[PDB]
Amino acid sequence: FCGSAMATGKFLLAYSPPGAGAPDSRKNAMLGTHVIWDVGLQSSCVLCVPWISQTHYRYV
Amino acid sequence: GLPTMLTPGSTQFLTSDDFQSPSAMPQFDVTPEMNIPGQVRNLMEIAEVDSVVPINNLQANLKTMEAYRVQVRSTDEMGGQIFGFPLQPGASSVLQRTLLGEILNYYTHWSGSLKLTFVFCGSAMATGKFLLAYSPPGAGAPDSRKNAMLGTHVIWDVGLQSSCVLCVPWISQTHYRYVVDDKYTASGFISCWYQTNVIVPAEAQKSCYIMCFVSACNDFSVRMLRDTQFIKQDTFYQ
Amino acid sequence: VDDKYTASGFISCWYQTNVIVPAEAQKSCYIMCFVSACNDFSVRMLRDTQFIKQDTFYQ
Amino acid sequence: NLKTMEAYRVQVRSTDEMGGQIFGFPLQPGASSVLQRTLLGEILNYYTHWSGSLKLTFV
Amino acid sequence: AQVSTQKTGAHIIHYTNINYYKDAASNSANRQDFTQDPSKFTEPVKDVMIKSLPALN
Amino acid sequence: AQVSTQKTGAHIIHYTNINYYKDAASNSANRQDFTQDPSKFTEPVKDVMIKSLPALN
Amino acid sequence: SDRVRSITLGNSTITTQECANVVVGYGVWPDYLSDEEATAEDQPTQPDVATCRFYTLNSVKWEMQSAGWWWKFPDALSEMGLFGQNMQYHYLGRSGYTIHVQCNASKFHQGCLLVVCVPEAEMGCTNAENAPTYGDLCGGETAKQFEQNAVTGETAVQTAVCNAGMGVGVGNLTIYPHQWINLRTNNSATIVMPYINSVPMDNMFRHNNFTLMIIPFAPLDYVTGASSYIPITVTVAPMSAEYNGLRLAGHQ
Amino acid sequence: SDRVRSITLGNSTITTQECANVVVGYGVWPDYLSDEEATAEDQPTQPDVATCRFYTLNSVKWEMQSAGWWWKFPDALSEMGLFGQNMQYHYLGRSGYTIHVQCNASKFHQGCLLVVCVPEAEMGCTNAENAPTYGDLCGGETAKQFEQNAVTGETAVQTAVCNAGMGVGVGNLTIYPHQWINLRTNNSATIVMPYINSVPMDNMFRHNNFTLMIIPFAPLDYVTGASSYIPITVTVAPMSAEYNGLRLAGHQ
Amino acid sequence: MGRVADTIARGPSNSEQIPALTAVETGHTSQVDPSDTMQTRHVHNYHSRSESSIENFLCRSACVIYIKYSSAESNNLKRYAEWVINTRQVAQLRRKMEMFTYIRCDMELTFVITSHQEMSTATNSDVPVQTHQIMYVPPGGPVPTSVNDYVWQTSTNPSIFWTEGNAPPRMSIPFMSIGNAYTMFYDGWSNFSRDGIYGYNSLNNMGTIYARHVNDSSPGGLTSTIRIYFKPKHVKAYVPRPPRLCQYKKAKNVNFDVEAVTTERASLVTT
Ligand SMILES: CCCOc1ccc2cc(S(=O)(=O)Nc3ccc(C(=O)O)cc3)ccc2c1
Ligand SMILES: CCCOc1ccc2cc(S(=O)(=O)Nc3ccc(C(=O)O)cc3)ccc2c1
Repeated sequence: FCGSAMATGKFLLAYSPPGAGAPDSRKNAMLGTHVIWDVGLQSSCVLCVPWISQTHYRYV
Repeated sequence: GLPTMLTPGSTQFLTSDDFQSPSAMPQFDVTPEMNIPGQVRNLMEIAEVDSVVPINNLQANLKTMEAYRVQVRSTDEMGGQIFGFPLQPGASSVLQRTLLGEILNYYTHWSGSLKLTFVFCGSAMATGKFLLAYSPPGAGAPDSRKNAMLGTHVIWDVGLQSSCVLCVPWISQTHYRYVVDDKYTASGFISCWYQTNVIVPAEAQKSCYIMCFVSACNDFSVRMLRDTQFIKQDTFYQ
Repeated sequence: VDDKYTASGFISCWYQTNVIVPAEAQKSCYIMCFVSACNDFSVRMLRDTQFIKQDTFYQ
Repeated sequence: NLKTMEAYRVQVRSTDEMGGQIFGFPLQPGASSVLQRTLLGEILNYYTHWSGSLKLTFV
Repeated sequence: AQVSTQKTGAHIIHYTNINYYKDAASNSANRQDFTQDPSKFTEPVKDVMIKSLPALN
Repeated sequence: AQVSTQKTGAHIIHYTNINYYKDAASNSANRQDFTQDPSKFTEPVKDVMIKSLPALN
Repeated sequence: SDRVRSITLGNSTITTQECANVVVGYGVWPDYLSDEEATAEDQPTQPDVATCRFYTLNSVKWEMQSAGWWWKFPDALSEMGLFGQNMQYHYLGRSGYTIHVQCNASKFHQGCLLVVCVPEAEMGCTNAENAPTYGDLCGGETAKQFEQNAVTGETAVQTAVCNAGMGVGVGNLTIYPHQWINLRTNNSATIVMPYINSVPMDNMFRHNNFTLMIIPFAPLDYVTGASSYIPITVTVAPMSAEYNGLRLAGHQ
Repeated sequence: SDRVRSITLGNSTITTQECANVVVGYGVWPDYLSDEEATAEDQPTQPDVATCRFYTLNSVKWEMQSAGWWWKFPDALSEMGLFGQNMQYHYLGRSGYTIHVQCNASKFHQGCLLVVCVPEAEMGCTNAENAPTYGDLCGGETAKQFEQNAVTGETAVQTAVCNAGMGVGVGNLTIYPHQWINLRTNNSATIVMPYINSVPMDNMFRHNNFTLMIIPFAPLDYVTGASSYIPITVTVAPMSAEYNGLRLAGHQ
Repeated sequence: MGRVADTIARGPSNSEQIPALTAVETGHTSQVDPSDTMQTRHVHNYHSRSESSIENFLCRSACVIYIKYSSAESNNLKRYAEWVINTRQVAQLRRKMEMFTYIRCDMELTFVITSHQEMSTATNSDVPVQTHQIMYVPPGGPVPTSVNDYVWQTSTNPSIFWTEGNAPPRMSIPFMSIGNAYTMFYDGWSNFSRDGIYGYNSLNNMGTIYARHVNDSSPGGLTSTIRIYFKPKHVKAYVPRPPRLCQYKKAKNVNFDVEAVTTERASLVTT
């Protein structure tokens, strides 16, 4: 977050594994993997998106 | 004398008390005991014995032997539901005048699993398969065979062994249920469907019968004695 | 119960300084108060409460 | 303020003077209008006696 | 027979009770159990808050 | 049970009491305590006054 | 610092950088039912991570004249993921929860909320001859709202914060597991509710174990020229969810 | 943190959440007079908690053109509680003090104060033939005020911060026990003065052991639309107060 | 014992310890004593919380109903009376139990049975001492429809027979909920549909008391009134609730009328 230090927010960072399309609501986005980011002194938050794949590799 | 003080209930006659009282035949010599076969010590020795269940208790069948048998046949389709009744072994029309159900109507509470045995009374050349189902409540009775097999079920295969038990497990929020029908204490539904069909030779009958039995399991108990509603009088018998 | 022999004192709150606040923040604020017993607190002699009453049985 | 949420909050502000008294009430946690319908005060009105210290938290 | 201390002051003092019934619902009420645990209402917090320290560091 | 002497003469003589209650206010009154100390009313003086001597020397 | 926390449940995680501890309601942390307290004799399904994981509910707008909001549980999660699916197919369920409320603001805004989970929050009715209907007790993922003053109706819930919708002092909802969100201190509340009932398991549509109420005790206030939309978001994860009495879907 | 402190004396307690330590003047903490330094042969009364306890004085308004304030001791506590009563009835007294100054502001306000306790702060006079009178040295619980520029009079104190009312550099009042209150840092000063005199005890009306002076070195300043009333409150507790030479009340 | 904490002696302080300051945004409430905010002496304190136990609070007999019946049937009271068992028709006893969500307890039921002479055109009364029956009928038992019917044979139904001029009769009742505690508040419905009865009355099903004169009617008329008293015993209570603020309306609902939090004051500052 590159706002002011008087600005604060909360965001839902989501990853959805495939086979049901992209989430079209915040409701459907939180059924997937997610990190709720809280903006504070720590200016950054990591959404680690896990491998979760049928195959051991994927094509580039 | 010794200082004493009387406390509430000093002269009451409570009918569920046990107190000592002087005998009116002091020093009476009772007859010796002998062993009489079949000593009962508990009413759960009567409730755990099978009893034929009237699952076909329609208006015409009440005073006849039709009550205790449900026809099953060789259908030209799959065949639908054969019977179904709300489980409640003390308040259901089906189950409440059996041995289990009349020992239940002297009590207000019950708990534990019960077992419905079924017997095919066709020919030995007749064979079938049936889906015996129990559905826990909160979604109504199953209206398809699909919905009946989402519940607890035993698929019965008719063979040399003529009977199959659907044991219906306790599965209850409360530790006890009321003998009376109460919507909080709702106990589920029982049903029977054709899984295959009754298939039989030409020279053997297309229709057969099925009976049902009911008894308590070994985890079953009852609590809180009360008068039964099944016996009554308007004046003293003479 | 209030009894003049058993009089228990007075509570008050005063400004010691002032509420000082920027231009872009509100000049008025609120204060709440909470109350609870300490670990040396006890009560004696059960009685009916005067805060609940009825004129006929509820049905 | 009785049937509203104003009951539980006392305004405090940026004054142009020192500012006077904000509130005050006679202590008596079972007979005071202020304190007798709180948890402490309604457990007190089932009893005729009380003793010990109590603690008023402010926020 | 059960012999137990009476409620007595401050700065003989026992009584005798015999139960006369086969049920424990018939027994006189237990009035002398004074166990407490106020901490599950008064301090129901995951991290132990030490009084002398800041609540929120 | 408490076994204690009865009031008896001059020139069997015990009774038995069992308390039946959980309070000591429920107990029968203590009538057999005969302790005395009249000296705090009868002789309440800082200096001990000996009977045979002058009161005021 | 004590202000930073993460809670990870399933494939969800929440972060806070202002929080006022975590309240564990009655000092009891969620767990599965034991064999000595059981009474349902069939094997329980325990879906673990698939049902235990944060579910964000619909947000509510905090206004200066707002009087509060409530959501009943388990009926706010009845359409949420596989938690709501396992409610459909099972007669019994049994779950604890961690309830996490989010409401950030600037340092030029002020207000105070009570966040409280009330076990068995049976509610009154506007008409004294009638019971409140389901549509007025529950909104699902959407909150039902308290009103500042008394309301009228026939099957409407009597809403009026002073009575808390239950006929009791609203200031006395502090013996129930609770935290406050005061905008000058913290931006989040966390309560961890154990399973609390007098039966070991119960049906999840016919009964509401507790109700989360969020009630402004100090109104929202800010100087005009600052943000005028401030949401309150409630994100709640089941914990130790298990179900018995498998049958066909429905609840009628 | 080092910013939070409490001081408990008697039945009073003060809390701070911004403070810049505590100055113990000359590294000596208040104590009762010893038997080897005594000279008054009667038993001393030591009222303990009844006299040793914070007494809040009248507050002064900090303005942008304020030049400072002073209170002389023990004559600012001469009507305060039983401390002031034991001054009435006793020829001698002897006490140390903890002096605590409070002056909070927002983070959009600026200013700096010197808070200094000056032993034996004998003051000059406008007319060079005359002594300043008691009414101009002392206001009791009310402060006397310094002026920005030179004043005139006959028995008036010469007030002009530059001379500090004593004919010395005002910037050199830093070898005396002192703290600063800078509004962007701390909102409180604390000085603990021992008893300092060249006699072991002395009369409490005829002599002033020290004077607390509060002098703006950076004027109060803020943008119009912010709080314009900012008080300075001085709350001061006696410590180890004891008195000798009991007789009838008065001082003449 | 139930003895309370002693006060601990404390001197002057000046430290970075801050017992007074706290955040109430935590659910935690402060643990401060007087020994944290001022001097204090040591007080050895012998006061007890003995009578503030829940087994002393709830363990006093409270009237829950009275019901009347008449030999003559003078004023529409029939020759027997009935009462569906509940604890919610009386304000005082109800409020005490509703400070808890779940209670398991045994009860002790005491009956105070009185009779009075009625106006009649009868002349010459010398009516024998009345005997009365109090019959408890568990759920789903047969019920009286008259004073003479077969149900008063009490073959399995618990029953008391008591004659006037004697000590009030009492019987213990054990804990007997289907659940593992009685439920004072139920936020559910009796149907999975979410219809039907809502509230605690869904789970109420505690049988019915019936009471009659056992004696045949005499030429005048007597009305007897029986007052029923319940005393909790052996109590464990769970989940504290606020005491009621509002007066009750109904014995099967919590419906309430909106009422004031507290009583008036003239201003913020009162003496
Ligand atoms: C004659 C026609 C009927 O008149 C009345 C008049 C006033 C009534 C008041 C009440 S109450 O206060 O809600 N409950 C009581 C409970 C127990 C007792 C007792 O006596 O133990 C007393 C009152 C109930 C019924 C009442 C019938
Ligand atoms: C006045 C002329 C006579 O009227 C009647 C009317 C109704 C009767 C009903 C019955 S019964 O129900 O078969 N048995 C009972 C047994 C015991 C009790 C009791 O009271 O304990 C009650 C009834 C017997 C005789 C009856 C005479």
